[PDB]
Amino acid sequence: YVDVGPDSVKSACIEVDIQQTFFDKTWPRPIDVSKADGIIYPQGRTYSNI
Amino acid sequence: QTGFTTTNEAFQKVQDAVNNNAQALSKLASELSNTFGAISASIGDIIQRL
Amino acid sequence: LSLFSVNDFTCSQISPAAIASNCYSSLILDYFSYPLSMKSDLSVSSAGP
Amino acid sequence: LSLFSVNDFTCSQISPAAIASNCYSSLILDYFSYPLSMKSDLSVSSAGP
Amino acid sequence: YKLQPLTFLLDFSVDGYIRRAIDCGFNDLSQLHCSYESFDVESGVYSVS
Amino acid sequence: GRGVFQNCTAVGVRQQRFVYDAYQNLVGYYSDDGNYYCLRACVSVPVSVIYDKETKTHATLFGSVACEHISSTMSQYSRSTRSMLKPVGCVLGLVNSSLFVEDCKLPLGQSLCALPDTPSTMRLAS
Amino acid sequence: IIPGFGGDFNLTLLEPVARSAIEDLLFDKVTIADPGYMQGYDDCMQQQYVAGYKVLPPLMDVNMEAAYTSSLLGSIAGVG
Repeated sequence: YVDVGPDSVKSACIEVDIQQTFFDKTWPRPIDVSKADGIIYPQGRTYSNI
Repeated sequence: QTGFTTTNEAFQKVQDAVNNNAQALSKLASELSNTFGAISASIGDIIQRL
Repeated sequence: LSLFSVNDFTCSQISPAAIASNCYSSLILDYFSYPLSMKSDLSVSSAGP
Repeated sequence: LSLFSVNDFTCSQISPAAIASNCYSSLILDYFSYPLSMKSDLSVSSAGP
Repeated sequence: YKLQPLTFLLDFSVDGYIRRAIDCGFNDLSQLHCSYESFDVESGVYSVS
Repeated sequence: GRGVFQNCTAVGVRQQRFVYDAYQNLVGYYSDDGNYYCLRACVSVPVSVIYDKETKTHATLFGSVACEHISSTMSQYSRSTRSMLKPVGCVLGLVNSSLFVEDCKLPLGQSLCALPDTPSTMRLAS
Repeated sequence: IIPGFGGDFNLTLLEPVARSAIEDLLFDKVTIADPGYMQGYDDCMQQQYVAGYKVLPPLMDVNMEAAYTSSLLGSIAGVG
């Protein structure tokens, strides 16, 4: 049910070069509960100062 | 007269008595209610949902 | 309900009358083909597989 | 189960999956000829002749 | 970061945003905060499971 | 749910239309879509039966204050004796019993409040 | 009760006239959990107790209670 964009027409796909070592950079960012990182709001209701 | 705060153990005992009556009365009844209700837990949805 | 005659109506955890007039967060509807022979087999929970 | 095709399989007070794969101290089984037309009589809740 | 079913003590401000939260399983202190339902608990020695 | 709305300061994220307070009971914030309006729980008046067996006279009592707002045989209050109901100086309640309370009277009597004392002859001793 | 009680024995328990200052201080210092006497229902309409339990009145006025303390304060010297 594809719509809007025409598909199945392309001469070729671009060549891709993969280097894992360059991508291997360490920048740790741990979840913090105090900062409420990645915490979904309760879908049921909003709350006051409680 | 100057010291009637946390330093005075007897004053803390008066606060404990006031806290005990309130927790045993308003807090206990409200928390116990809603706990035993599977659905609405207050009106009970007698005609609303049952 | 008027549009389709209901061969079997069973409502669980909700009143049959209540579903028509209750106000709630979202409505979920499902449709599938069911045999009359397996109408008895179909249940919210059943010993039968 | 493979030897005889089963018209119905019902387990009471035990899961069908559990009856196939559970540890039981003793197994007692009864085999007899029972007509398909009369299946209502053999029910613990019912009191058929 | 993967999501796991967890019980979290949640602090809601007057604005209603969740400024602070407690994991409740990360360490003994988080479990103590959940027990009293308060971010700050009285100083003392508390038994843990 | 029964609710009373009065102007209050806006609170909550506004993503959800309902604010709750640690219970199934609802604060009912923003009851009006246009402006924030805090909801109120159902409000009722308690009734206490003051009865003397020998006198065979019965009286009606209310809690904390009844003089300022509540009135006798009020339409708003549905249940009194569950059939029919049953004007005095403000005290612990608007007693149906009248006569009022004299400043000085015998201390001994039926228990009631800090100052009101219940006699038999309906009377309200102090 | 006399404003001068002791010879340089400054006594602050004097009642200002009932509600002695030391008694007032402890009541103020302790949380005012229940200001709902004499105004409970109006307060219920301004911000009768939830559903069921209804707090009953003390049965002694803080003035009569102060009068009992006043009698004790006067009696101190005579029994002494």
